[PDB]
Amino acid sequence: IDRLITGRLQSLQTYVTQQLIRAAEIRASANLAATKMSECVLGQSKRVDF
Amino acid sequence: STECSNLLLQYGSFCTQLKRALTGIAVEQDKNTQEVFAQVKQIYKTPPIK
Repeated sequence: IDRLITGRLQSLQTYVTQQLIRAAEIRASANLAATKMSECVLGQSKRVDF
Repeated sequence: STECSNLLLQYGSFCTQLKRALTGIAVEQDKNTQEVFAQVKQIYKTPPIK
């Protein structure tokens, strides 16, 4: 039972770490989307290819 | 080693996960190189007179 507990804890910690990295990437994309909504929908943009 | 490989098969899909993450890292670097330099549609040429 100790061996199985150690294996399942390692697997679940790996899942949590990968979820944290994906959440950071998704938050960066959401910040970019919020900036695009604030600058291009609510006004006219002078930035090239933004 | 056959015995170590058969003992490694008793573990989970860890080495499928670590192989899948590094492939996603390696594919991402080509996207990084493509996003920066390949912004121009046609390969322009300069005139001979400079």
